[PDB]
Amino acid sequence: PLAAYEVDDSTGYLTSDVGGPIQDQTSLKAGIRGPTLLEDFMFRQKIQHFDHERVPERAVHARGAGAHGTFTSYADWSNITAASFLNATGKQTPVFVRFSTFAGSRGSADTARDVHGFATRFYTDEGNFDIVGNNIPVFFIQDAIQFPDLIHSVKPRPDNEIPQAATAHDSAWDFFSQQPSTMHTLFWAMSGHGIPRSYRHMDGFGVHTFRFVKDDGSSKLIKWHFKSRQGKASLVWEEAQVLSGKNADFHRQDLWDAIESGNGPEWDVCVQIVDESQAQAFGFDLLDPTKIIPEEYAPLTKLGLLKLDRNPTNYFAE
Amino acid sequence: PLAAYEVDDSTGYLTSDVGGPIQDQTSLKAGIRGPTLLEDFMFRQKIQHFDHERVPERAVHARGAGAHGTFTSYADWSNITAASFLNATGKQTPVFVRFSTFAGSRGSADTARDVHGFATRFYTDEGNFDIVGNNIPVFFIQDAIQFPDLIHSVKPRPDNEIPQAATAHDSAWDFFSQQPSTMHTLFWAMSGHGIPRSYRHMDGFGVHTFRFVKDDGSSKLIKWHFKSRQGKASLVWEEAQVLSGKNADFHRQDLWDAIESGNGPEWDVCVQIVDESQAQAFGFDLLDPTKIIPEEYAPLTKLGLLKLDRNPTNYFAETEQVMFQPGHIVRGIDFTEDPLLQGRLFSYLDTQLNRNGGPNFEQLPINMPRVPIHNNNRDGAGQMFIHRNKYPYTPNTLNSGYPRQANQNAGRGFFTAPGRTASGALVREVSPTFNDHWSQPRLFFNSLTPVEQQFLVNAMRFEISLVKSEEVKKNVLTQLNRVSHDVAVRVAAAIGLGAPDADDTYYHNNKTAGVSIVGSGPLPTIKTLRVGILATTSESSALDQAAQLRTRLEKDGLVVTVVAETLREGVDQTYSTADATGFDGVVVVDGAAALFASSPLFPTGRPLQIFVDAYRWGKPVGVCGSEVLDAADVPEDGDGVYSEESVDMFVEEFEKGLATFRFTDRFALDS
Amino acid sequence: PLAAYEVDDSTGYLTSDVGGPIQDQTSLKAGIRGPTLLEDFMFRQKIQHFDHERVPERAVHARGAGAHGTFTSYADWSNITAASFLNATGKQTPVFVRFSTFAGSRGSADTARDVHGFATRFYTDEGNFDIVGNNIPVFFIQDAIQFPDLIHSVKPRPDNEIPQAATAHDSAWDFFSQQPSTMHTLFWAMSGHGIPRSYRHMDGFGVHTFRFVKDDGSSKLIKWHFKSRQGKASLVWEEAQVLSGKNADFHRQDLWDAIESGNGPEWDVCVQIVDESQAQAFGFDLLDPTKIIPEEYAPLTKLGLLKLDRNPTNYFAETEQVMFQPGHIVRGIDFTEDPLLQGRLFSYLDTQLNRNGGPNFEQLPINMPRVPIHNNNRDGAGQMFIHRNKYPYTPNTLNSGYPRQANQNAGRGFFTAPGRTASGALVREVSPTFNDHWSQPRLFFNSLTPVEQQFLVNAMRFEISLVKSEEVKKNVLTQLNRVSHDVAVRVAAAIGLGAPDADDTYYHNNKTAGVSIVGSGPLPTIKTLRVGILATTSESSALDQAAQLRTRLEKDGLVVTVVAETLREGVDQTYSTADATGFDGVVVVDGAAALFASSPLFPTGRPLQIFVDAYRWGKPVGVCGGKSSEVLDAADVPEDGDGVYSEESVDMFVEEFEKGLATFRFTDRFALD
Ligand code: HDD
Ligand code: HDD
Ligand code: HDD
Ligand SMILES: [Ca+2]
Ligand SMILES: [Ca+2]
Ligand SMILES: [Ca+2]
Ligand SMILES: [Ca+2]
Repeated sequence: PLAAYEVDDSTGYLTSDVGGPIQDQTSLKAGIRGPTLLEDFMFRQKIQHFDHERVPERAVHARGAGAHGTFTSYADWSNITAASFLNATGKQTPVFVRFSTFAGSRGSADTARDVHGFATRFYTDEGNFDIVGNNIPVFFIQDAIQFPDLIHSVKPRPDNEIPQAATAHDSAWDFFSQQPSTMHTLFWAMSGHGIPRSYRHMDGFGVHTFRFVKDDGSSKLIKWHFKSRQGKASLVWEEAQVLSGKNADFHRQDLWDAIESGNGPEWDVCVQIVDESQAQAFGFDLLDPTKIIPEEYAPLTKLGLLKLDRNPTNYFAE
Repeated sequence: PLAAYEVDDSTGYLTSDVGGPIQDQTSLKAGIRGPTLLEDFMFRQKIQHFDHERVPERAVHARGAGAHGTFTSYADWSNITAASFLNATGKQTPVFVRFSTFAGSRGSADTARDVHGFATRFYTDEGNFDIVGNNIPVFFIQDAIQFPDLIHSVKPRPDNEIPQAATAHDSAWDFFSQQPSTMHTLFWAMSGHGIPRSYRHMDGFGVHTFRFVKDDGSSKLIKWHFKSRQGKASLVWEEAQVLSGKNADFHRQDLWDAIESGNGPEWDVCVQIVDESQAQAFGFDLLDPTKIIPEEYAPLTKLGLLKLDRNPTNYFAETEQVMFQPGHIVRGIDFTEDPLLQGRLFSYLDTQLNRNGGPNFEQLPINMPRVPIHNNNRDGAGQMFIHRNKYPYTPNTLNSGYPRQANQNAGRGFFTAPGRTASGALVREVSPTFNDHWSQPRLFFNSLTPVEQQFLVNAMRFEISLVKSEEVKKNVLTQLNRVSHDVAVRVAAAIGLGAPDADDTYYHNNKTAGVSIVGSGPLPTIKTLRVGILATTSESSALDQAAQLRTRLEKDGLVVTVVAETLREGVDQTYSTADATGFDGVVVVDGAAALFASSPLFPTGRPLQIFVDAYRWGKPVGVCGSEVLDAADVPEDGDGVYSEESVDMFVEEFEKGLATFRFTDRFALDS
Repeated sequence: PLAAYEVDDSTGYLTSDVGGPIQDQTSLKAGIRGPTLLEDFMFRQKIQHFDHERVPERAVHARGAGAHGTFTSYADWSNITAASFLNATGKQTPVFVRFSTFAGSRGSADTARDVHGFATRFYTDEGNFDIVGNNIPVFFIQDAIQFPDLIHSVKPRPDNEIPQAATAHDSAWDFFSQQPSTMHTLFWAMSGHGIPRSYRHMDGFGVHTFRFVKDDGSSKLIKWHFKSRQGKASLVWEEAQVLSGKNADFHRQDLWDAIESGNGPEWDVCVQIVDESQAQAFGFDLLDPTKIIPEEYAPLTKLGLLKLDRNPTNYFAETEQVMFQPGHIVRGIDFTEDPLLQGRLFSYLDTQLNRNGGPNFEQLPINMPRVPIHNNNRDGAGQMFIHRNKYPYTPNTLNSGYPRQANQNAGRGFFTAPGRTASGALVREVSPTFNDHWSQPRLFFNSLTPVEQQFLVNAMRFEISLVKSEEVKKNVLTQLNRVSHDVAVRVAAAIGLGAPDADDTYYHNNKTAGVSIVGSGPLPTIKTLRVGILATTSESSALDQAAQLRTRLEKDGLVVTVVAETLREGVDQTYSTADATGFDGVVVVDGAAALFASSPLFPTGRPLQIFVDAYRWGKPVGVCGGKSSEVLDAADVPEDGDGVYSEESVDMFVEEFEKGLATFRFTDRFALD
């Protein structure tokens, strides 16, 4: 899929980045027990590269894992959207999905109690389309300007950076109790949805109401739901805690393994669709990201199938 | 110490970074249910800051914690070094220390099995001096150019980034078995030194040989040893694994708490001093960073006291941003031709460009010296100075020749030790003097106690059983067998391979003092150690028992946690949150016996699990007030098991057990 | 001012950045003729710093210069604005100003034909307030999203990066002719405003309509005008070209020198103030940044005095690192729905990440406010603060609800003008109120003097004749013709095409005051102006004459350069380094007549060339001593010419000459169509 960018090192002699053959195992020295020379460009190029390997971790969702796959549309959905990747029965579009926790830094445990990310890229024939979602269909806060307040409160206390990957401290609960919009997501995070059994055993939600827009300009309001075909399952807390120590990589390993064994996970990509005129028809505001539309009021339409079936080649690059 | 840079926000109205009062709770919208406006500068300034909060983590030692303190010189050391911070009895120099693991990213657990960093900055009156050390005195490799090979092999496999913070995978053991220089550090890491009980219960080492240089130009060779005054202690592996889940912040929390309670950790800062002529006199090469000098050949000299007694105010600003360099050297110290050291000097200057994003990293408060800076460095992103000198070149007349050159005879300049010399071809060759990779690993192993040796074998059994490649596993056995046949036999047994035939080239029976943990006697202090008292709210007698135990234990500086089903006055923690990993000793109060015989308030069996976990992990355990001990299957006649009606008799016994710290008779030995 | 951050190196021994004393003159080597060692940290720290000295130049206005100063309010302006720096008679606020060209990179010439920047920071007691203005009151385009298009077309062609600092190429005029909104600014840039005599002799404008907002919430619409107290003056093009070679630093030197000599430049900070209800009352839309309000409709109110009087200590730290934003706004001021202004607000915050390489650019000394900062911004690369508040989130109880929210009713908060409103579809559409691109360019042109109109026509003739594409040139003539048929005809004559037939839809005869340079009368002061006295060492009488003139002229605050073949006491520079571009007026002492009639000491004919150039460029020129005919005749300058002086009397000469310096340019020396 990214085959054109791949670099093969299964044969050949070591070179610099500019294709000059070199060695990289002993420094150049003035004598056999002597000081290392500044003119050793072999040493410096390799070590400079190493010194600069790291990049800033994501500001949130720093801990996560990804895979390639394919989306397949079940129908021509022109009746509800102009979107090209949905415009034909059987039409296939490559995807890349990253899953994650939320609070922890990039080496923290998969099985922390947290909100989880579920971010999907569709490389469509009319441009890249991302749905940047979570495993929980509502968010803590009602205005983006409050995002750093939330995140500051949930992340470790900033004098000592304790505790890692956890809401179980004064600041997070101070914020929750002072900012009551948080109640809905908090309840989700305190349920089993906070400790899913695997990325494969959770759903994905766009959270926000979006619009589907036809070529004639008419629009309808939608919510994205990615419904797991593996079922929904969770850990118990006292198991999660031990797991975080015994295998911090549990979720990424579970995903890697399922894909390698030919059991790549699948979701049904669904939307709830309602009219513009129903924005306040359900006893709340569809602009409010802390609310769900109960399925009794609006059923899921299944748009197509998302399957992940290919692991990355280089984790960092991809 | 950094007070000049502090910002107080305990009062006042919210402002922008340019002092304009604002709000930050609602976006500006076109109508009350409308879209957000581009002209909302309050939103964009706040969210832009947040968007850019993170900086790259350190390439290694990414997981760490720091503290401020003071170094105090014991003497005037002018007779061995010109170093100003060592030039008078009682002379004090502020320090900042960062401790760390090695392999893991930010957020990974403190109690991974790893090498640990112990990096110390002395803000001396003649410049910042850094000693960038580890808790293990030797390093894996013999040439800096191999560092990215070592690190790639030890860090997660790069297709899937698994596993985190662990050498327990094919690539690490492939490298170890192909690069036998790694044997000595590997044996250390597989010992209890890989899982210290805290930062405070480990030593620090400079690893390399450095030079002490006098004002008269003469030099001697030295090793730095920071010797803990809290004593040395370790976890056991099966405890550490659980701890990594239950509290990833265990070490940083232990350090923070010790300092906050007036129990700041101390080390004696020591050196071995030997003559230049003794570079090759001890059966190995002093330039070789995989070798120690046995203390039998060269005793330690105590130079002064290092104490940490002040926690940082902002972790990111101070701990995350502290940028250590072995290039931060002062007059009176010099480098050696250790090819590992040599290359570090390049690396630590370059790498801060990555972390800081620009060349003015030394201007961050935590990096600033405590004396005036006079040089012709200029410009660069993030330039914080306004330089008055508008002729920043040498030689000049238009600034009257300032700044003036400093050197051996002027301005207390740094100078390269003048006796130093180089001779021969310009070579990319390894000295044959480096070629013995096995003797000292065997020396180390020999110096551990029988049960210590078992722990090390068992760590290797654990890790090597997880290596998938049969050929790698065989290659590992080949190397271990060159250190010790018996080690190779015992680890081979766990992995269903045959050990190769004994190969006695490097076998011997010698021992060296000071490397064993379990052999180093009882801890010299038990202050800060954690006692969990397991009690119940269902009996008032239980709480009285716990309260009375608390009073007597806290007198002696122990941190006491009373556990019960629910919180109330006198109870610190619920059974739901309690774990044996959180305690150094565990006491059950007689009155709570029924609990150890179901509840919606904690997981089934939790109270007895704590007690049983603690026992099996080697901790002092007891009942104060045989019923409990039976249910636990813990023998009343066990060393480190206590059973007393009287609180005073119990405590007096139990505190002896806390000093012993681990009862190693509880662990099975091979054959 | 920024004294707290200053570093003194007038004494002491060289140290590293961490205070360890070192040397920095010889590398550490393995032997006296051997290789350099990696362990040489003295080498590496010094060279690393050097390697990383440079930062990205500004995306536009890369070429500029700055100074510190003070603003003094003339009144309590509470009646029109809540702004604290304007709230009392005599209230003083420190300022920093950077002036600039527009298109050129760093190291391009000050005296390119260009728009010029005039960016002012007020370090107010209620936060930093920036007015990021230009010397031309209108801009090329009507929507911020078009900025990169404008800038791409005006900057050098991207295959070979030619030409530098010039709109004189195809791509620029392709854009101008296809985007007629550009006409107004174009006409300005093609006038003398495109080549100002100095930063001190130009005005500053905010360009956009902004709002003044009172503490009661009512608002009015305003334009900022910074009016020079030095007078308005320009170079001529043929002079500016040579100057760009002889002294690329002319404007920055001019400004530096004026400040050092106690002649710091001043502006009256003014506004036009009109009602919200007049947004569309003046025959165009006040949201449209390509329009002026003619001052006949809305006169200037003088708010206070801006004076620049202190040069920077370190250019890079202060001038290069200053990071202006229109988003640096204070209570009492608000934005309008100017779609150009609207986008700027995003751009200036984002672009500082590129220049600074990180998010903490407001912590640079030149960027810091002069009041306490209280907020929950944290971390980021280059973080210079150590925050004590360990609960940086709102709402909190754990820091007792601090910091507190500031707004209209509490803590003197910024607030959006509450009368402000929006209505209608969410559209990517241009208001039809914006569609007249030609009438105001015509108004501007009408308001110039005849010779001034000729200068503008000639700048257009110069530039358009360098446009290679025939179709672009035709398209340019089309747009010019919609402003003025006469302009189209006259520019067309130079390039060998026909003008299109007159198209009178936007023609008119209206004029407006205060936009003309050559019409704005003699300069109000001649202090700082430069007089070159051409003398000779061959006659001791010539130097005596030069000395008498110097004394008389310096008394009146002129900067006097005595020029001769070689330096000595009394002579400031040699003919070799001297040029007419270096002077506002040129005097020959008649004792030096023989020079004007070969030397290894200067290029052939240099002395006469300086006098001839000065005359042809419109400057006051003269011969002092009584014998003028040999100099004047060699220069083909008529004794009876305006701005040509010939007196024996030193006193009489100076009195006359100084009136010529105030007149500044003698425009009778230029041919009209
Ligand atoms: C205004 C700030 C802010 C707000 C209100 C949101 N986040 Fe976000 N989110 C970010 C700021 C952002 C970010 C800081 O911009 C991140 C961090 C790394 C990145 O690329 O974007 C991001 C990361 C990001 C990731 C990781 C993507 C990946 O795997 O690389 C996911 C899945 C989400 N977020 C999901 C959401 C959901 C479902 C939201 C609520 C509906 C949400 N975020 C609110
Ligand atoms: C040529 C590469 C090189 C080699 C041979 C070494 N290291 Fe290193 N070390 C680095 C390159 C590196 C680095 C990548 O440059 C780091 C990462 C972040 C930094 O600031 O320096 C660093 C990090 C660093 C830290 C963390 C400092 C802190 O707390 O901020 C410690 C304690 C050490 N190392 C100690 C050692 C010891 C005792 C070594 C063997 C004697 C050693 N390193 C070999
Ligand atoms: C949306 C893009 C864009 C638009 C429409 C404008 N500019 Fe701008 N301007 C920038 C994009 C920007 C910038 C790229 O963001 C700069 C470059 C460096 C910086 O700090 O901001 C800038 C530089 C900047 C400077 C230099 C500031 C300094 O001295 O450091 C001045 C004086 C102006 N511009 C003035 C204006 C005027 C009076 C405008 C029309 C009314 C204008 N700009 C429109
Ligand atoms: Ca907290
Ligand atoms: Ca591996
Ligand atoms: Ca062109
Ligand atoms: Ca950068």
